[PDB]
Amino acid sequence: NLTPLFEELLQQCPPGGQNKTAHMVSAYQLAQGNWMPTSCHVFMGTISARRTKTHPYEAYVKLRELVEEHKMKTLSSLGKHNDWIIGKIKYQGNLRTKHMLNPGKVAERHNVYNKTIGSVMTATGIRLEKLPVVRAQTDTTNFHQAIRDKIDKEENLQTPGLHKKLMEVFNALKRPELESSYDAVEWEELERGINRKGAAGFFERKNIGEILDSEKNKVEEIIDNLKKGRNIKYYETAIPKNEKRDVNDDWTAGDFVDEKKPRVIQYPEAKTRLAITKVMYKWVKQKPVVIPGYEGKTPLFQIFDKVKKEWDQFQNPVAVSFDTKAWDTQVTTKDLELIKDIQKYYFKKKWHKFIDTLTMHMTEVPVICADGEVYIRKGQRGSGQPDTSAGNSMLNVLTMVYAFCEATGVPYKSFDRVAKIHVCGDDGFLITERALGEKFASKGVQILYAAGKPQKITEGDKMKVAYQFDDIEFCSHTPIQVRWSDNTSSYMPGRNTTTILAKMATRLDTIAYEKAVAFSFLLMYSWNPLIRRICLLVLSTELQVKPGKSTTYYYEGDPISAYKEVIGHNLFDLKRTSFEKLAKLNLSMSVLGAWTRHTSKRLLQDCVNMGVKEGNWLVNADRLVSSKTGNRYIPGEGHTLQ
Repeated sequence: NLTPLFEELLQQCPPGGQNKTAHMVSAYQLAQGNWMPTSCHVFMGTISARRTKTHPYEAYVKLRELVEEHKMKTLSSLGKHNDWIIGKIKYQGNLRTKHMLNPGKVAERHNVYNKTIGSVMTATGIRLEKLPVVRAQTDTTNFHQAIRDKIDKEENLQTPGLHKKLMEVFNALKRPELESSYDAVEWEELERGINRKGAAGFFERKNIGEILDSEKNKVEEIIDNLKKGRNIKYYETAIPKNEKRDVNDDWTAGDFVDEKKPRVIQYPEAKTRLAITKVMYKWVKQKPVVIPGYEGKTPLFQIFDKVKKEWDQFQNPVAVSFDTKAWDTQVTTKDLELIKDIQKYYFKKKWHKFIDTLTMHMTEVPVICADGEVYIRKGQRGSGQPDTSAGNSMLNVLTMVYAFCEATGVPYKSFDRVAKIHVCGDDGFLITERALGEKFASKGVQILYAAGKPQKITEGDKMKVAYQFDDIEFCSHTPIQVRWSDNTSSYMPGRNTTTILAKMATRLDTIAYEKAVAFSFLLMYSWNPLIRRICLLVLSTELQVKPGKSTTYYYEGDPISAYKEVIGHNLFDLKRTSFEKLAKLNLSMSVLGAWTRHTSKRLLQDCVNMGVKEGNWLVNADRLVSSKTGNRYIPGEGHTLQ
């Protein structure tokens, strides 16, 4: 017989659940005969069978090949940790990627017009038909090509020994007063500013709020294992821009943040977003600001006021822009390893394992598409990661300081003595003397390729150089200057009049909201009289209704006093808007034909026709309206919130 040799292998065949779905044969009736396996796993002494007339040796012959087959799949590809995603596959994958993995698939918001604000515009002659559309979506056929055109690529060639020279740079701007101090935050500070409707991962069913409401302990798990050193089932989810699941966990300082978003948004599970944030809150939100020149916490109206205070100190100043062609897909793995080392400098000793583990996942990122198509990302930064704004910024300044010093020979220590730098994620610029700025302008497009951050096509391979202050571009705005009553000057954030009217009149699937929008726009665009007069005309409607709260800002009490609180001047005090700069930004209106010759005066007459009746009328907040209407506006106490 052969059973004494069959008991040998049985005490080696892997365990399994005793399944009665078929025939579970004996540890000895195998050597009987005609009982050959079709599966291996033992139920404390059984396997499958087939009644296939096998010889007492043909049984052992087959079974030992399954044990060889099991000791093989168990004990490559798809990462050294991400191997779990193979289970969730069911179909073969059509994505046609040439530079990264693609193992199959898994089982798988219209924008509307503002009633009040839009009606106001049409009444003056503004043709909304001739205005840019600012919320278009995209087809999935177009979406699939977007991944092949932008995302699937081998990590760019970062020059030998570069990430040492980048640490050489960070060593200068390090903050020893904060070294090894950061810690996890309590659930209250994290929850304070959080969007209760944050998007959920592909395998998730509840959103950021419900995760907080019910399974707050499940997030505490992800935090523990990561802090202990265990691999977690890290996945990211990929959706196109303006998809119903493109939702920000934090507050955007303007409608421009969602605008400098890439076509392809990658975000981890909502439970994972909170796990990272309840820990790294001090870095990701950048609660103390550490990356020099990071303006993500700065509000829009002072962004250029703060800068002109530095531009006015250089004997002959110039500015240079960072146009990194699609920055998010330009991040090598040594980069994530660098930001990892940075995060360890300011975080406590207990939390390094959290940083060590999480970074390992962020290098080999498995990303599930909207239709189920799963791909493996060759590094790069997911645009929806918690570390995006924080990490990208630190990466921008370290690269751009390197590129500046490398093109000009200025030591890394002596950088602040010859230049100032401002960034926001990947967008930013850099101010210095005319002499130095030209070197970094020409040699820059080269040195930046060497680092792996390729500039755009540009002109003659020279970076964008701003010679006069008001030619700077930052956060999709440009500096425009206003002159107040008391003859002072101050720069406000400027933009194209069409691009503002487009973003102001549209929604995304409510008079209170219409007013909070008009106030939020007045803080930034009171320099544009066509827009100031619109905002006053909407705010002066239905003064009973308190304003909304879902937009960037809103007001508590009297808006003309809230404006005073944040701008440092009353809207009445706006005496003159810069002559030349207001031409350039109004010009897009005439080329598109969005206004008429009579539009400028017609908007003004409606304000004068409103605030001429005896009393205290909002529209009188305009300097000229009040000027020809005789009255003034006396506002009570008002404040600004978000």
